[PDB]
Amino acid sequence: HATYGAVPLTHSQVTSVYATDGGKVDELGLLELVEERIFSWKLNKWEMRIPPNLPNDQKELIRQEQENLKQILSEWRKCFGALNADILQISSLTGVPKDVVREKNRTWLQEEVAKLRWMGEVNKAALLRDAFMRLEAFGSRDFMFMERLCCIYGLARQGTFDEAFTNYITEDPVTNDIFVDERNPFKELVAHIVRNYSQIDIIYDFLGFNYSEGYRSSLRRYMEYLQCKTAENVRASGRLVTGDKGEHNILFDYCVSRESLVSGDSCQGIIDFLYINGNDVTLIIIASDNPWLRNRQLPHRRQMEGIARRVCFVLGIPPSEVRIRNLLLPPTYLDKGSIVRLNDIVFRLSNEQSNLLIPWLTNYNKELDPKDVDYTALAKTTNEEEWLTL
Amino acid sequence: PWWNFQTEHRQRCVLMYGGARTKNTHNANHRVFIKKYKRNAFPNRTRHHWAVSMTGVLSQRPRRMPWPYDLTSLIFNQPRQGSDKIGYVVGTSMLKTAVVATNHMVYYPKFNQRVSRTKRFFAHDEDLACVEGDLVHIKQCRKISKYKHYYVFSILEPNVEGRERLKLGLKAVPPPLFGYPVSRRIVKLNLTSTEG
Amino acid sequence: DIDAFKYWFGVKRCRLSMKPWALLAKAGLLPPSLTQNSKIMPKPLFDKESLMRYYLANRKDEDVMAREKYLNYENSMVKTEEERAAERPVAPYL
Amino acid sequence: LKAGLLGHYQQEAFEARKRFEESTTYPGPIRAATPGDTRFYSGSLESILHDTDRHYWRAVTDDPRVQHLIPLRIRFKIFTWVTSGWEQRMQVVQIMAPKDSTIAQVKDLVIVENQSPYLCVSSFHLAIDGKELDPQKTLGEYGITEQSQIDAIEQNDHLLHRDDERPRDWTVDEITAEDVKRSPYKEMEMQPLQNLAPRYEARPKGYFGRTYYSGMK
Amino acid sequence: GLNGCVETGRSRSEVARDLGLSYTRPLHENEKKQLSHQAVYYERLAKFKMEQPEAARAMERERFVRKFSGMFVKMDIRSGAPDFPSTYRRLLGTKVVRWASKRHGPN
Amino acid sequence: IPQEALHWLLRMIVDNFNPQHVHYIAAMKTLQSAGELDMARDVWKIMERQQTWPCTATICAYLDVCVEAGEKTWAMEAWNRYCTELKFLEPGEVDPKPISRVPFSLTREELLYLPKWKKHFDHDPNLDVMDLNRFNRTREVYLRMAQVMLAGGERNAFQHFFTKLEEAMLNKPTPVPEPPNPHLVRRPRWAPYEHCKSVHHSPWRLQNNGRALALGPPVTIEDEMQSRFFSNDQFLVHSVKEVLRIVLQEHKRAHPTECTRCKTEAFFYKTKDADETLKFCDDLIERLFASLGVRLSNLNTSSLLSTILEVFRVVGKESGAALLQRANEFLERKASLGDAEGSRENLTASNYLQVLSGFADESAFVYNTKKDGTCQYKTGFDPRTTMRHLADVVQEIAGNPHVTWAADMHLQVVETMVGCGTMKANDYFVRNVLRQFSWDSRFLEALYVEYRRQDDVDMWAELTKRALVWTARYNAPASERLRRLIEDDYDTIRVQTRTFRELAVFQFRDVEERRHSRDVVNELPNPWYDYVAHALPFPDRDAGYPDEYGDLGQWRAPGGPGSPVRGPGYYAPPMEGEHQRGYTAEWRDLRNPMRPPEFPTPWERKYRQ
Amino acid sequence: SRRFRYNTKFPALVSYNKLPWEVVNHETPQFHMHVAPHYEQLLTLAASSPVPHIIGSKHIDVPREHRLRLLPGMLYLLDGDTLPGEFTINRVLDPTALQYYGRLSSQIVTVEAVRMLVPDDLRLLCNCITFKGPLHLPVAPYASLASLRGASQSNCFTLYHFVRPNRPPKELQLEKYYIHAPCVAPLSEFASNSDERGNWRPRLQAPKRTRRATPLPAYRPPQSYLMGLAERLAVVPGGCFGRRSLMWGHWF
RNA sequence: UAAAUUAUGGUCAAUUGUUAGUAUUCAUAUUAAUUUUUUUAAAUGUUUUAUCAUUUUAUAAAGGUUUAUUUUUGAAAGAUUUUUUGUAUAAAAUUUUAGGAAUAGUUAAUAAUAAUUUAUAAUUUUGAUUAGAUUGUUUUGUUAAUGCUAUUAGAUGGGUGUGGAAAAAUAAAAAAAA
Ligand SMILES: [Mg+2]
Ligand SMILES: [Mg+2]
Ligand SMILES: [Mg+2]
Ligand SMILES: [Mg+2]
Repeated sequence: HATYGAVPLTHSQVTSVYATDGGKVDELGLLELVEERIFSWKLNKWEMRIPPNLPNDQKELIRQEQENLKQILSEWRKCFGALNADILQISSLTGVPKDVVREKNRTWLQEEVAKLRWMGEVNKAALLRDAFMRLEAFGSRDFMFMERLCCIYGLARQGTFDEAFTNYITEDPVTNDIFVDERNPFKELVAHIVRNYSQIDIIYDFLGFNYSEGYRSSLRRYMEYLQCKTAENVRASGRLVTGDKGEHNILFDYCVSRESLVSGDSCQGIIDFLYINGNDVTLIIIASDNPWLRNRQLPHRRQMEGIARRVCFVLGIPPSEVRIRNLLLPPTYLDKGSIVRLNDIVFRLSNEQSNLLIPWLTNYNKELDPKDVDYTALAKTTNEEEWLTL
Repeated sequence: PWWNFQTEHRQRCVLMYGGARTKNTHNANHRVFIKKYKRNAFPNRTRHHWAVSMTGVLSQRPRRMPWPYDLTSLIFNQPRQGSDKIGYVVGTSMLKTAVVATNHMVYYPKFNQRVSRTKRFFAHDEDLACVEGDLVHIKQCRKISKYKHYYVFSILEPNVEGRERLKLGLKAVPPPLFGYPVSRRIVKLNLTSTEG
Repeated sequence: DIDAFKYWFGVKRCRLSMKPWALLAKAGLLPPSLTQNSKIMPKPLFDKESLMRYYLANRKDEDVMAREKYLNYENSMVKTEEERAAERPVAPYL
Repeated sequence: LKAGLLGHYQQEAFEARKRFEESTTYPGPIRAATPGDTRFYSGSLESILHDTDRHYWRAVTDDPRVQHLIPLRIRFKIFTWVTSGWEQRMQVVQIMAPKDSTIAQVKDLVIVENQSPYLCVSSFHLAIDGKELDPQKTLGEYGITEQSQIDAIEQNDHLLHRDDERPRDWTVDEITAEDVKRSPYKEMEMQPLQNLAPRYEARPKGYFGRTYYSGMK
Repeated sequence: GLNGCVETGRSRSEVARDLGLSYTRPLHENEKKQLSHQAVYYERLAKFKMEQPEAARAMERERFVRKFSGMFVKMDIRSGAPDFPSTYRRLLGTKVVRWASKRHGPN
Repeated sequence: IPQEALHWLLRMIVDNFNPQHVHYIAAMKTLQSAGELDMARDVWKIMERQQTWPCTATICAYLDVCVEAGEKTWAMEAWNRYCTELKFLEPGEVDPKPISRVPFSLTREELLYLPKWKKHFDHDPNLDVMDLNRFNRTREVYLRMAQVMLAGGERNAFQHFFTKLEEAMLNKPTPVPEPPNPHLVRRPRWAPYEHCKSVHHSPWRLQNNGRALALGPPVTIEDEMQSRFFSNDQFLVHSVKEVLRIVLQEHKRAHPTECTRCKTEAFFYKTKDADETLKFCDDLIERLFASLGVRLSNLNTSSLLSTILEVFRVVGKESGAALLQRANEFLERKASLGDAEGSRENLTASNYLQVLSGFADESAFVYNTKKDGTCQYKTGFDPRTTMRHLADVVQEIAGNPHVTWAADMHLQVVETMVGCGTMKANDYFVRNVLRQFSWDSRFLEALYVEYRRQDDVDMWAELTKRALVWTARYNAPASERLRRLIEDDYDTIRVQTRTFRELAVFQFRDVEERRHSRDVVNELPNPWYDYVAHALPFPDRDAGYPDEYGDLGQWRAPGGPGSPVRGPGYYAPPMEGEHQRGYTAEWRDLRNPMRPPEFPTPWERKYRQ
Repeated sequence: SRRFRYNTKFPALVSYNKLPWEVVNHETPQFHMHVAPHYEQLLTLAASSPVPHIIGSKHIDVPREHRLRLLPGMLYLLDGDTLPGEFTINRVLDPTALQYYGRLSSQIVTVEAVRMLVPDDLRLLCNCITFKGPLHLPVAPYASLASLRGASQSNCFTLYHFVRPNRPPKELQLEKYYIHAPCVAPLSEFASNSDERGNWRPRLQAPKRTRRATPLPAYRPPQSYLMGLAERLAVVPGGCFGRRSLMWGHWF
């Protein structure tokens, strides 16, 4: 639980703590076991998990993050229970063993529904059809594998849950004897995650789990990783990363728009990142939670023209072939569509080679929040415009 | 049938005392007033009695009743009525004592309106922190003196002007030039020389 | 009232008059009152030797009497072995 | 005060709190101070017999009440009558002496906590390995721990007058129970109380009988 | 130190005392005299009692005699009422003439 | 009755209070002291259903209940719920955890912008768990878990827990004990009235006084600190003693007929599990001795010696002389391990009580052996040898001035003398126990066996009557067993032990009960006589009232005290916020014909139709 | 204010010392009535257990300044009837006062003299009880009284008890000596160091009975007027001891 | 200043007597009450005791109270005992007069029970104090009515300091120790 020594950890501290010499385990089975242990908990086990000796704002941020983790884990528990109930119902209705239902297909479903309808069980046939149709969506073992790994990574990062998965008094199902198993699967799974997924923190921040410092640092790390993988001669100096001449590959961390923007003032145009690739300039701006500040945040056409002219002046790129454009990113997360657009526009990478470079990209399936329609409309009308020339 | 609260009250009356007071009190009885003093020489300096007077506290027409629904009920969850109050400090003349004027609501069913009446309380401040003009929250407590049973729980809004005047050496609030009359007769000024 | 009567009679231990006692004797809550006596038979006469002889003839077991008075005075909702076994957890203890 | 402005005042208070949190933030955690006692309690005045300087409920244990103690043992040379004659034996008395206590304080604790008219009847002094301990020195200077064997050497001619008036249950809270000869550490339980009697509510509130109706709350 | 503790009921003065703060408005000369003359009067009384034994003894004996002979020494409801003239205002005039007014404070 | 503690806890919950951990601990301890293990489990269930996370003290109390009940599943569930996080103290950490939660308070802005349910503070026990678990009493939790596993027979789990506890106690620093809390009982200062009766107020007997005791104690009590005040090595010794005590309790539970003094011949001889039990206990003792080197010489082991003697007296059928020899060997081994010369310790009151109990067990017998005479003793019993051993050990105890005698020790001596048939137990009782002790009826229970052996029935009767007069005088009411023993010889002695009133009541009650049982017409249940229907202050279903609105011609609304009317029925002056919300939508409205006043969520969706 | 600091419940009360009826005067026999049972209990304890500082070589010597402060409560025994100086002697010849020492004289040790010593300032009384003859009770070799020549066994030993003149009886009350030690006289027969071990025979079975108890003489009801039902009158079974509910031996 | 878009290719109504509840007679009142030809019935000796004594027997004196008066408690209940057993009193709102003004054994603080002191004190025109009237908090009458008009909740400093608690010297339907 919460202790005086307990403190939140960073990614480096997590890697330092959860370490394994070697070996390969069944990550899917380990994840299922850990999630079953989490679901076995009562609501009281989430109470004393915030370290006391911290400032109030930091404690509030930690509380919000832990509440988000609890909500997501409860939603996944409900989804898992519904999946298991559907599988059990299909098995009972059809007579097949409980393991082959996942491998059965639509033709088998048609045959079984026809058999039930012929036997006169129209109600059971309809229930079977509905159960199979809704089971096709959530029947995969790794339905939300990435998000579940991010949840477990966040639990590890909290630093108050690593000891909550051991010292359990358990009965051996074979010999019917009581013992206390000291094997902790949570540590093994977190060690496997940190050993295999090198960008697990980046995925965690992109999914929106990071409530303290947003995701801008992870975005910068992702962008500089792509830039170095492309250039192969990338040189970094503080908040500016530049390639070795040739084709222009420049990443500039101008400032953080959240602190740069000041309410009640009039100043239009504050960019977060500036990316120069070839003769193109892209202004990557992270939106704010305040809908009245986005209009200030987006720079004007005159500002874009002036920035392009300054790029021509400094880098010597001829004014004839110079394009500039904006790129608005969601405020608290980074969805799959936004990431794909970022890869396509900024780094000029097609989907196939982007997935070749990044394994976790194809399984990243985060979508935009349906509630925020102001941001969605602004992002559409900002990303559907053509490049500003000269 | 749904029985009104009058039925329950009558039930309680019948339980406590055998039966209920249903005797048809003769409300039509002719009440009379026989004068005993002169036409204008009634023995009182404030009010003069010349007819039958109303009796009772809650039987006065027009009716006045308490109105619990006000700012205090909107803000605080009172364990008992009038346990917590909010007011302004209106005097610190007494040592370790702060006088607070609070507001409550009186309801007039005949006119269907409510009014804010003012009451003064002797709140207690130990360390002498209250300054006149402070918006304070006060709570009931034990008996402290002959008329002190409230204490300043918290100071919501300190009077910066009063504190700065005290630091400068002046009174927290300058005394009003008007006030109470010493008599019915008009108090005339005396701008006369010693000879006159 | 039955619940209130039992509360005042057992917990608070209130007194009792004779007319209410007779009425409750009719109601079956209480046995017939002390004053509900007929003239058909006079009061019994007690003899110590006869009483002792009857007690010796019919003396109950110590444990049996203790259990009877425990059930009458202390809790009468005593769980059996089956109830205790059903209460005991058998599932994986979490 | 006018109640129509409550919503506006709530909005302004929310804005002020948000500005405070955004700008001032929180410059590090502050150590929690143990709360004191409040003079202002509700109800009628209480008698001076029950004034224990605590008029609120607090389940936790405050820092001032916490004390650091060491389980010391003091051994006395006693004599028992075996079938032949008198034989030497050792009698050990257990005390809880604070870490910052002097030898004189340890001796006083032994005298208080002997609870037997055979050990501390006469005057005595504490020593270790024959070397007498300075009564003006503390346990830290001597390095005394629970393993340290402290012997007591008595003088028969001098008798130890009972000059102890401090109660053995005395502490900072000053909540001392008189006529209690059990040490504060020896007995610790929620023992049932037989002097009083349980009391049930006899005066009803609102409902008296017949139909409940509203209940008159 | 401007807020009371709702859990324990402590006032803002108690909270400031526990936190070691100080919320005392600039005192005027009369207030300073009020806070300062208590010790002076106590020292004067102690000095008088230690310097004039017979006079102090006579005064204390007379005070105790009048206290013991007072008609209302018993602490019943009437003696325990905080405001006798206001609460038992029916007695004023007809029976008791000590108080000419039934109201002295804001109650 | 013991049920009242649970009743008061339930009443506390019903009256809208949050039962604190001290309340739960007191309820469980009272129910355990009354033997209501099921009711203690019910108290724990109540605590869980209140969504209260127990503190470590509550955990320890519940585990004490579990080990007393012998049920391991309850303790295992409790461990899996609220005990998988408890850890021992490490040398590089602060011993007393500082207070974390600042007391609840509201600032100026919060008092206005927060809702009333956020601004409300009732003493929720879940907010104080962190500051109640700041003293780290986890070693007691581990000891309780080891005890419950030993009781349940899970040897591997018990070994795991005991090894963890031992490795903690031998290598980790002692936690700071929690100080006693004097704010739990409202006890008046001093004594308001100084009147106090003398110890010789009654000219017929000496009696105790509230100031000082003069009748001597009836039970031997070990003078030792609490577990929280014990040191790590001292707590290890205490844990060994507690494990042995649990072993003895389980043995008694398994063989109840083999432990009572005078029931049958099965008591005299060993059971079939005695060798294994003694081997386990001796192995544990040797493990403790090996683990603790010369440090053991500075630890109070009187409790350990007493429990070892009790185990080797009950589980193993050893003699009093053997028990005394074992205690002396234990003390001399302790002295030799401590390398002391001529400074051994003495047996304490509890150790001597165990030795005397062993002698009484040797001298025990079966009363009449269900044959109306010829009481059966143990095969191979030597009254001369046993009585000589008892005499010399009693003389040794008396010569030792630091052992304070008690009623239980004197009862053991009297029982041994009766069993040996010395015809002097009556003299010993009348000289040592009668005048200066608060003896109970067990003394006369045994002294009746000796009285039966008098040559003349007249002497037997006179002794019995004098014993009864002693009970009447020294406030030691005759026990039911003693009265029945005297009753069984009524044909010979013609001595009465039942009062005229009791016999008169009993005859009528027995005749009526027999007649009622034989009668079949009145065997039907009577609802008026069998149960109480409803005992809560409020009805269990909504009958419609209250109205919370006025009606035509009712000017007084709200009614204030004792009136549920909250506002005028039809029109009111303007209201603000929640008052307006309640007056327009939320308040009850009986006269509404479409729907009754709705139930709170979620009890409204299920009665939609 | 000062009036509302506390309520008037449980006011400060005058101590029993000032009240005359509360305190006990030494001249009255009640003083000896209070102190005799303590003396006999102390002697019984000392005849079976070694009390550390109950027997001294000579009277306790303290400076006259501290004499009044320290002496009250002191109690010790000496050999011979030597009395401390600066003490006016008053022998107790009153039978009403002497009757309370009857049990002590008969059962413990024959009481020879009772004296009260009043100091010069009349603020520190001494009670001297001189006993003649050996102890009636058996004396253990380890007992404190074994040291005295005239106790274990001229043949006179004195007990001195210092108190204050006018005090409530609790000041006289002595409870530190109410320690109960067993008497091993009935058990000395079977001890190993006693040559009577092979004499007694264990009677392990009750003898067979051929006759019942002798019938009591025929009950004769009383003749004089009785006061009434003692059980209803809350009188103990004989006005002496017992319980009212368990009535016995009262005219019936 | 959007300009008359065109298979008009579905018309055939309503009522079946069923309901979300203050409804108004300008008065002569099938409204209430007092008033005319004279309405009756129950009483007064509590008991017990250890005998010139002790034990058990507690608000209807009615007065003239509008910032007012509110309280069972150490007795009893009551249980095989502490060791008395045992937190009763205090607050908020509502408070009369045709010809309206000052009030006072006073307010707070206090190392001060039983105030030799300190203060720029307290009450009040938002209606005080004195004087008059009147037993305070849905109970009566009447009306379409949040209007008007009634009402013994029978309540308190010098008579004994007893008693757990004064209310203790008319009564008031009451069972008080077999
Ligand atoms: Mg008047
Ligand atoms: Mg009022
Ligand atoms: Mg009583
Ligand atoms: Mg007025």
